[PDB]
Amino acid sequence: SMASAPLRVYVQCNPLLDVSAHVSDEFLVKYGLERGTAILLSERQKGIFDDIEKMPNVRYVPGGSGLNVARVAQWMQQAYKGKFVTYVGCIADDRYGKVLKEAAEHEGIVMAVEHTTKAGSGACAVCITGKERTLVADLGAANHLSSEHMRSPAVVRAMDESRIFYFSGFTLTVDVNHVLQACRKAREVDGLFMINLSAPFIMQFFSAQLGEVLPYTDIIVANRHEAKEFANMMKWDTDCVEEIARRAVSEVPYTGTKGRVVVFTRDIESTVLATKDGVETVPVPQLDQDKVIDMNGAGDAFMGGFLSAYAVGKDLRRCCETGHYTAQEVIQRKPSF
Ligand SMILES: c1ccc(Oc2ccc(-c3cc(N4CCOCC4)n[nH]3)cc2)cc1
Repeated sequence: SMASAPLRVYVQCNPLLDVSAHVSDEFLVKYGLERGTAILLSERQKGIFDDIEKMPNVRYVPGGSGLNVARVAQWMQQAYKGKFVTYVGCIADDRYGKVLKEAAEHEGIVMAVEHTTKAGSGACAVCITGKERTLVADLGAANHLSSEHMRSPAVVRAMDESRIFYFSGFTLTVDVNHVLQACRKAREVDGLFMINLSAPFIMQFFSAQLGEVLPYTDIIVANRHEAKEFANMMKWDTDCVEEIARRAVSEVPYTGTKGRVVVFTRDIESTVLATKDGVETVPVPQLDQDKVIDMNGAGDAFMGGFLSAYAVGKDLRRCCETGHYTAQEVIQRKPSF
């Protein structure tokens, strides 16, 4: 058998509360919103959060890339609630923060989150029109994650008791030293350090921060577009994703001991999986596009499923398939895999 409890997972990211509601076309027009696009909240969207809560159907689900990864991972290991994922981030002790913390803990995540007063809790207006979602994100409190919180006994212990470390690329936009504290911690606990490249702009605008974390990164996870901009960052003039993966194994600095893994998802095409033993492609199940609700956090759901599989000690291929299952399940919205 396996008879295995999952490894304690540490997740750090920018926590946002999805303020989610079906809205009229008039609502999008009112707020200058182009349908199906994700943008950061500007002066043009002033009042949207107060206005989306007028909708009788409005829902509040805890969100943000890394927090959704943590939620999906916990949703797979439901027998281990409070005993599996710890999430670190920065909220505010406002009403958006309470719902976020309280709805994430209830699902089984230990929320070792900071409470700042310098900004309100991070939130995302999820504007639904049929099966189309228009996103308006306000980073807020999430960006104010402090060295003080990372020193705090709660986070240090959370890290000390963890064996798997997942960081979204967005953590590098805040403060690299927070990430580098966990990088050192993964060395100490002999744990495993995983990044998600999260977005192309990370490799373009925050390349210095990424480069300081790469030697410590055991598993690099990205999609085709994130993978390609990585090659652009590295000066690898190629659009062959598998080639990029193999060079990310041996041509990107790695001082770790567990071994460098590179996972590149390719939406409709097979997931590239690379190690020091060569490149391998894991085909993604064929899907009907008239059954896709939205590709929102499909990469987050892949990463959530991939984690829960690694935490129970499944092999790398098995983890990619567990990622596929969860990704496509969340695409079409207890486990059955
Ligand atoms: C163009 C304009 C601004 C820019 O800076 C950014 C810097 C950071 C972010 C960002 C987004 C983000 N999240 C948090 C997790 O959910 C997904 C979105 N965390 N950090 C977004 C934009 C990059 C490119």
